[PDB]
Amino acid sequence: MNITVELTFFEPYRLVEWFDWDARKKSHSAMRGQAFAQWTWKGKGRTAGKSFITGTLVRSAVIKAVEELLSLNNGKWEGVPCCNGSFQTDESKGKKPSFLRKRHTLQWQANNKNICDKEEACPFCILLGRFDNAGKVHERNKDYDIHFSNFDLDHDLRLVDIASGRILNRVDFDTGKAKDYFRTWEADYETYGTYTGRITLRNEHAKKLLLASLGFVDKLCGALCRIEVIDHNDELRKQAEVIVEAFKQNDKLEKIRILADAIRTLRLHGEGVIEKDELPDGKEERDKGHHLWDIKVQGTALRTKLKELWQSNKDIGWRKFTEMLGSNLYLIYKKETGRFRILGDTEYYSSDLFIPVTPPEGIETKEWIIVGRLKAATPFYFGVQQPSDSIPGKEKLVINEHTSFNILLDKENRYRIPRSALRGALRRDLRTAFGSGCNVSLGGQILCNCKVCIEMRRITLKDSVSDFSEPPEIRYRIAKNPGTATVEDGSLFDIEVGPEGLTFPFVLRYRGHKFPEQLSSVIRYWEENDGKNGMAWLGGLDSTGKGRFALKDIKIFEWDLNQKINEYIKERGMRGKEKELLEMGESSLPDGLIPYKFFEERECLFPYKENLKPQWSEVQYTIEVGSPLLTADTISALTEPGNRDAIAYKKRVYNDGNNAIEPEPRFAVKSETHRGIFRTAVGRRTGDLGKEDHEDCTCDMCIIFGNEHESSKIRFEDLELINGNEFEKLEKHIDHVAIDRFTGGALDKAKFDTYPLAGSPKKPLKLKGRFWIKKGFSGDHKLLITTALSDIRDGLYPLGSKGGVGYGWVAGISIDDNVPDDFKEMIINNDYVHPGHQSPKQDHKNKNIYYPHYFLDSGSKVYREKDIITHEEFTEELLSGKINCKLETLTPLIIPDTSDENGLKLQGNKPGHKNYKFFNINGELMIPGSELRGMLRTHFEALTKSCFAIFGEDSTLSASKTLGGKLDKALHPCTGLSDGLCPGCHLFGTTDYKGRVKFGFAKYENGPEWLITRGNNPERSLTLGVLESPRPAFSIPDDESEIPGRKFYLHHNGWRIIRQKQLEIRETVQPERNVTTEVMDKGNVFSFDVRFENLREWELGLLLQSLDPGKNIAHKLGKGKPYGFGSVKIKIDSLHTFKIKRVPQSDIREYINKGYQKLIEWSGLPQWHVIPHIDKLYKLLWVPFLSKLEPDVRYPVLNEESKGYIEGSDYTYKKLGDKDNLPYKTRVKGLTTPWSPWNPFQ
Amino acid sequence: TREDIDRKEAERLLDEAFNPRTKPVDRKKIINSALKILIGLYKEKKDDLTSASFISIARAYYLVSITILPKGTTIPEKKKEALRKGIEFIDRAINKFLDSQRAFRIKSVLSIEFNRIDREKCDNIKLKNLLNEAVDKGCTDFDTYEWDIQIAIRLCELGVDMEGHFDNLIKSNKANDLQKAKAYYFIKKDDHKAKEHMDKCTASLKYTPCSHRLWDETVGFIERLKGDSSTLWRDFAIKTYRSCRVQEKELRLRWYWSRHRVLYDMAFLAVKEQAVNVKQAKIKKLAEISDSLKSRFSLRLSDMEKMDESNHEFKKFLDKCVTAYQDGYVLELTQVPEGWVVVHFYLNKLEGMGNAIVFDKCANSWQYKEFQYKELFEVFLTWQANYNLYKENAAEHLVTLCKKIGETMPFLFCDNFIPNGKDVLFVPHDFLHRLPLHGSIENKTNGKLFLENHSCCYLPAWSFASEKTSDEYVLLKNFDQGHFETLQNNQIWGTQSVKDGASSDDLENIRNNPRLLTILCHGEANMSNPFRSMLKLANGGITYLEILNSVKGLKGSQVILGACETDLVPPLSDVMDEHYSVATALLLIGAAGVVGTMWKVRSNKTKSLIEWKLENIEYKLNEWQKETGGAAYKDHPPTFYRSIAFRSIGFP
RNA sequence: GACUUAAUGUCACGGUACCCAAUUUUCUGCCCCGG
Ligand SMILES: [Mg+2]
Ligand SMILES: [Zn+2]
Ligand SMILES: [Zn+2]
Ligand SMILES: [Zn+2]
Ligand SMILES: [Zn+2]
Repeated sequence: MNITVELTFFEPYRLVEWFDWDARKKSHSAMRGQAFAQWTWKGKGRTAGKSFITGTLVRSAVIKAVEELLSLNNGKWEGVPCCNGSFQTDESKGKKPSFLRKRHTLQWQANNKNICDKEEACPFCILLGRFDNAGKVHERNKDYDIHFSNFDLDHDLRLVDIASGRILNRVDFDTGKAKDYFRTWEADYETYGTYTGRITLRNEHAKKLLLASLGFVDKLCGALCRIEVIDHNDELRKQAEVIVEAFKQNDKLEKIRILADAIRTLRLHGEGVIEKDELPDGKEERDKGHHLWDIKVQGTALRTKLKELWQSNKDIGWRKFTEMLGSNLYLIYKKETGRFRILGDTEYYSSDLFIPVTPPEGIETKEWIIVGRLKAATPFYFGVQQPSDSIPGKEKLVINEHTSFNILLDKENRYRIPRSALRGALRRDLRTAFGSGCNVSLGGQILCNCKVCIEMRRITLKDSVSDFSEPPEIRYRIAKNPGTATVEDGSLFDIEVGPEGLTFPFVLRYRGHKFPEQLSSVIRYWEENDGKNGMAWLGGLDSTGKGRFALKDIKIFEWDLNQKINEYIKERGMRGKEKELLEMGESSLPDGLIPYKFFEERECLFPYKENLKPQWSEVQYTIEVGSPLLTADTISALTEPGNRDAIAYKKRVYNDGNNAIEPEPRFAVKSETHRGIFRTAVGRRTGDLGKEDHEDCTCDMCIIFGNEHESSKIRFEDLELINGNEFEKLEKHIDHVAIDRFTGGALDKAKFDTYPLAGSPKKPLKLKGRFWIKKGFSGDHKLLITTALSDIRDGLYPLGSKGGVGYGWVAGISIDDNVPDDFKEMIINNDYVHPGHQSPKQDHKNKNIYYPHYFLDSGSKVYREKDIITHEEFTEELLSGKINCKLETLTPLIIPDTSDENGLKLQGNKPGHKNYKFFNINGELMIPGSELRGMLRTHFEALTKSCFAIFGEDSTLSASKTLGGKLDKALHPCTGLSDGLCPGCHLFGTTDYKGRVKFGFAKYENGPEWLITRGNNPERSLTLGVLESPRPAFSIPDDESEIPGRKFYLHHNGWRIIRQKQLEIRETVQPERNVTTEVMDKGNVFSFDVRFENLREWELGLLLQSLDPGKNIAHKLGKGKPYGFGSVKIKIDSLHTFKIKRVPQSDIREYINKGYQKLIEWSGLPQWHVIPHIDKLYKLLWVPFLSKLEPDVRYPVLNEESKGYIEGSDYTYKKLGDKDNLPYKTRVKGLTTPWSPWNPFQ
Repeated sequence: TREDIDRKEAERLLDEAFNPRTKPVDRKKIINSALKILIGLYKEKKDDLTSASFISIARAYYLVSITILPKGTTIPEKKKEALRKGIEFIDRAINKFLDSQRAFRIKSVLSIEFNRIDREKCDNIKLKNLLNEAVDKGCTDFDTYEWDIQIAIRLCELGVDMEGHFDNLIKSNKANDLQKAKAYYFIKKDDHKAKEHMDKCTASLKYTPCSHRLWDETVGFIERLKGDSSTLWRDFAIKTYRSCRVQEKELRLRWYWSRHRVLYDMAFLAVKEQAVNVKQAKIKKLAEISDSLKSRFSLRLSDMEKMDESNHEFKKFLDKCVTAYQDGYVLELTQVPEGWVVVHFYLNKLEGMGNAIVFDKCANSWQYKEFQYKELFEVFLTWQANYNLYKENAAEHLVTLCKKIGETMPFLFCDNFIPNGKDVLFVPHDFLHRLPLHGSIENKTNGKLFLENHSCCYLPAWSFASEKTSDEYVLLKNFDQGHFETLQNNQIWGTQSVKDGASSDDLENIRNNPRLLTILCHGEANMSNPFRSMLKLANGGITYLEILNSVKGLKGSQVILGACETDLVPPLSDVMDEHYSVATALLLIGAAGVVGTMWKVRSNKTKSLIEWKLENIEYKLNEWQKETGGAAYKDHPPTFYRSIAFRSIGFP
């Protein structure tokens, strides 16, 4: 009679478009999915339809189950013997079956007393339908002694509701790249997992065997099985198009990509970021607001347009709204912007033999089930194609590859380890364990008898899914341009990653006679234990250390299928009850299940020790960053409410103990930054980084780090910060600003703040990271990686951003003990004197009064060299090395730590008064490398007649044209590389070219420390006189005067007057106008390193000359230069040159001489005053009192009724500002003449 | 405009890539740059791109598909993909306006290449219609463009009358000798001039390596000639087989091309159809065709690229073959010792028959018998599937396979084909290498084993027979501890014997040509590269290649392998077994013979072989198997399983 | 019911969306005379 059968799924099952047997051959997707659930289109629209599983597929599964059941019992079921059945049809006798069996048929000894026929037949021959009236051509259901109806989905239904299209893969084992791909529909088993069909059975003799086989069918349609006998998207796309058009009218279409990334990242911040206006607003110095959130879209800011868009789309949810708005923005950006790929990936799908397999009599067949947890040891990635490309039934000449990549989730947004990926990883690791496996052929009429395929035929896995379902973190990656060491345009690409520590249910079922030593080896290789890392590499981006999973909580239970087959069938093998199998104890186990006490240990497994364990070698090491490390997260700075321009990269970590993402994100250097530092480090020493292309490339960089044809043999994991608790303030606010070359003041729009990790030489950041070396590294490539690792230790490659101003400088590395023993075994003064100036030298008793600043009126000739020095290699004829410089303060030095505007804590008693501490990191005093670099660069740009790199061109006068038109064309900042680079921009870099000098932070070494001043509320402090904005109107009084040149400040002890005026600065001047700061003293010594690479012989010499120009020439650094503060002398403690040798004084002097000749070459023991502009420069930087000379240098007062004015001097600006007293031209001439007297004006 | 300047630079790059002097590795980079210019220029212009630029991209995509060599047996989907991309790129030039002449030349030439590698996506009907459309559009200009010769002659194979264009086609000096021969055969239907030009084609084929495009079309022409039932195919297939045999001589390296096997199948079938002393010399020729096929094994391009004196010769050969691919588009058989009989097996795929070419040295007689291997192959696949699962317990499936070898090959037990007392050298072919032909049982009641009458030896090919030592016995063991512990302590083992944990260097260290070398290690097989199948010795093991280059002290040495052949060679998913065992490498490095099991056998029997071999090394292997349970396949199939495994690979 | 199976034969758990890419380059938290 009719048996009603419920067919339920416990993992996503495969769906295929239904085509009749004739029409199915025309489609390769449908011939691929003949074993899947079938989808008919039930309409004219090709959108809604009906899912069903053919009864031929259920019958095929049931007949397979009957074969296995009768093979377990040597050919009988409940005592009635069965013959071998029939599984071969003669073509001449009749038509072949619609499906031809390629697999081995399980056969036994046919112990049936009589040959089966129409009159009498064994239960097997009844279940096969061998001897009923029904044949290959269906007539009616009464002819079927055993009948299988079509199993209809039990739940019109749209295809997109039930199935999601997914691209699957066939990764080549040897290269690690996918040979081809193929698409599939994964139907949702949680909502559409039950299929109902009727199995009619007229012959009662086969009832017990049929019901047992129903209970034995383990898989159907690609999924685990239990057989029981019973539109806002379009509106958001239009609005994203509106936003993209609005950005285009702003010429900010390139910002649409980061806007898409930021809006997608907003799903991690909840809807409150867009309703409570928590998006950053930018600095108050810029009236335009935030560079991204304040872009006008249809006349309203993007931050409020986003609020309106969210209010319109509140129904679909915050995560869906942000996800699909960012996705629409990314897709529109990809459409408008259109690395170049000539051919796409290949979408590839897919001898009549009967192979009787007769298992030995009395062989014990068991089913071992491994239940465990797959823990994400690293952030994981399971690549899924774009949802707009993956719509089932609408799946998508010019190869426009996608740049943003999504992670694979299910409908509930939970991370899933797909059975396909886990199976591919298991096949790869079993092939490693066996040492020999096939490349999976796809249309073989013969089963592959490779040991990997033999065991993989008995292995059944499950689709893992995590209970955790919070949005993935987007990992943005860039490609660095090797030549300019900058970001390649359009090279920004991102993937969505799942958190590390995320845990997945692992189910492995092995159905065989003995548990293989290789599968046990693979399970042990994946397992994590005390002193071992889990080595299950699942998914994509293994090279950037994504998807290294660990097997944990592993329990192996075996079913005894020979004596407990009825208990197996009763429990359905616990095919949806493996999570309960993991939680339950031994006492609660089903009757057939016993714990497997024979799982061998790692040291007992030959495949593990010789094939799997040595396959990847861990090189764990700790990076010591005695520097403020800033690996910026550019998107996070757009989404966090801190109003911060550059913040350190941090990542979300899942905690399995708390079953949540840890509230405090872990700061880390990304594994991609970790990987790319090594890749350039290897590529720069091998010269492979300068190769134009890497296609069919066997270079050392392509062998180690892979390319688009071969996967990398090295896999880099994140460099986690393991010191964060040691810092009372990890994040350190550091303010940087660009100083106008002419005005000597900060550009208002050029101010920016970084937020690095507060690493310092005394208290460095420990960054623990690791990489994995594949087995088979050559000795020379292993030598390259250690050389790259030693290059990082030596400081050749600062981590993160702003390495040129001292960020991310690696103080050292510490190799962990577990690193392989082979790996760890291979790892002065400037005699020159300036003559000074005539006026102060001849002034005994210091009667003349000099202007605090003068301008360097150098010529228009700027040598812009077009042959830009590449960064892609260490040129042999060029010089690379490190300069250990000592910074001595000749006058008190002020480097304000502007992060704390109330560092001295005196705004409570003096509101509005700006008080700063000296710049410090973790309490130790430092000069930021940006301050040292910008003061070398201004000197080097003056010495080499470079362009005005920082210039307020848009600033107007009061007049016909702004300062940009008023400045000479050759003196403008070097823009691009098509025109040449000036020596300053060639050495220190532009925004299109990374500079070849890096300046470290200057750590305080010794000296008298602070300038102690009695009567100041902090004794270390000194209330400064007001620092008013420089006035270009004085330097250019008329419309005919040009820009006088680079403003330098005189070296004088005018701070002594400020210190003596301390009691009256506070009482007289307004507290808001002036500041008080912690003041360093004279004679304080700072040590800083200048790291240069690819420097010319003369450029290192000119840099060494710029650092230490002479006995009586020094630099002005920090706040209060017009007041005499900041006179600092640099002397070279040591100079080192790599390819690491300590450069002797003779070779140093040769460099300086070589730079001296290059300067006279552009002009038309070296003597620097012979060149007129250097003589004027070195007079401006000439230091008296270093000699019975204390020149009095200060600014004239405004009127007679002004403080700090001596009666009868007539020095006031009323006298000096009048064209009647002195002509404008001589005022400019006196402004451009260093050390020219100004009270007795010359 | 700026488009013409960029297209002209792309054209001059394509002309450089079309230059036969261009290296194939440099050609691919050149087409990359030309397509970088052309696609990017197409990105901006979109549909408004001029037709000359769309011809340029189609030309570039035709050259792209030329640089995509088949990495395996199947034709790559990237190659199809590149021709498909060129066809829809040239369709934009067909649909929007000499230019149409140049557009149809590249459209039709792309379609000819697409048709021959993908008959479904571009069938003969569609190709014929568009080939004619090029002809009526002026694409019959054979004097200056070599592509119109391919357009017209492809139409000749399609049955389209080209009598009018025949005279200018022959006059054109750009036409190939094969193309001239195809024109004579298809247009004029005269066989004398088609013979004269094909002979000049095959005479030139002795120098063009088998990767050349001309090899595929020549064999495809004879396939057409065979399918046309013409008499030209018999003489042609033999003549181009001789060119292949000549070209094969230039490590046993052979380039894999799909039509190679059908060439030998056709040449074998041609000589078989021509088979007093003339008839016998034809059967002799059958064994030389069969021996030439088994002399080398084709290596897939992926395995050739995934491969050190041999490194130089491999790079020379791989580069030469890859270059010639893209250039087209821009011991005596009777020297057997007295008293022996050599059975050369050949499995024809063109016909369903296997052929056994026997040579009686006493009678100096060549005779051959055909057998059906399809039913036998299924019985072997049943054994191989059952053995790979149950090993020894599949001894029942070995008996039926051995009973199938005696039933499908009754001539093994016929006295006329193979005499009674004659030692038999088996030179099997394809899956017959995995067949225990010594263990075959004749189709009769109480059928005796083959080895009970004849001492059987085996050879991968006749070309592995050698002419030829010390008295030292060397044991190189890298096996598990449980096995051969007693055999270790044998005193006869010499001082070169590394009796535990032997390494690759230990095998290379042998220098005195020991009388017996006994390597007891595990075997592992590279499923695609015979060269990378290794003996699991210490320090990484030693591969087939490493034996070829690094083992020199085994001249005339008798080798006993503890590794089963099933470990050494991959299982068979097809009738072909072109995988040489590591024993074949031992034969090439001078070893007189290699004894090993054909399948996994318990180490006690392997040890029992060695101890029996330690005394009277000149013992015949079949005499051991008769007295050690080989004759008992009815009583104990497991004991028949263990003794039948042992076979001798070599020849005195 | 039909949509929607074919029956003596479905290895599709026969196929890791894989592979390559350093969020970075540049920028002194500087400072005097006219509304
Ligand atoms: Mg029937
Ligand atoms: Zn039966
Ligand atoms: Zn396989
Ligand atoms: Zn490379
Ligand atoms: Zn410049």
